[PDB]
Amino acid sequence: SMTRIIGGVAGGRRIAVPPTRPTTDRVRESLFNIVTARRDLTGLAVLDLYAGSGALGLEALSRGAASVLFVESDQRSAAVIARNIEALGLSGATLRRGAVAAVVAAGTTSPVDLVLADPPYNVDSADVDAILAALGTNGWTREGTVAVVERATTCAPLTWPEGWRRWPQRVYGDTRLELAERLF
Ligand SMILES: Nc1ncnc2c1ncn2[C@@H]1O[C@H](C[C@@H](N)CC[C@H](N)C(=O)O)[C@@H](O)[C@H]1O
Repeated sequence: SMTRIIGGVAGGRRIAVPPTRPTTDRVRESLFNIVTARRDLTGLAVLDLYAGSGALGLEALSRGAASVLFVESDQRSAAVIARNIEALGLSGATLRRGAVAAVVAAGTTSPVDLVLADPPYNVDSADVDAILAALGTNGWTREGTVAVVERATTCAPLTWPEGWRRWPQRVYGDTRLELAERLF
């Protein structure tokens, strides 16, 4: 089931996927429909957590985001992300191989505008709760920053920390999508 970029300059162009448990195309089409309805991506900086194939970040990249930081701990997955960045031939992509919770913990001096996260099933939801909290204090978020998390309906829902305003939860087949934005 080889996936392809949905919208943007790279619309239609194919990207590769590792082995894994990746996002369905309707989930990706819908997430960007939701996000792009309420923000324009052009000039926006993006953080893609547990990037896997990079499909989500390559999508935002295609639709005009300025930069995407892909964070992914598996080396074969990081290689797949790099191949895909090359095949699409778009600028602004940076790749950071490492443990997502370690990277988020280490902080940053420049906030992003959209955080994309697809945590694998070995990650517990309460630990994802901790990453969302860290996004707020460790410099990753600014006022208006959107966060989106994809999980299996099997998984326990997220508990968002103060300072975030939840958007309406969505479900697609057996996948839950949670969205919020920073208030600051
Ligand atoms: N601490 C971790 N940090 C970064 N990546 C991880 C970590 N734990 C597991 N992963 C990887 O995160 C990815 C989770 C995937 N479901 C993401 C899929 C991706 N969004 C896609 O549809 O292509 C897998 O590639 C894991 O190897």
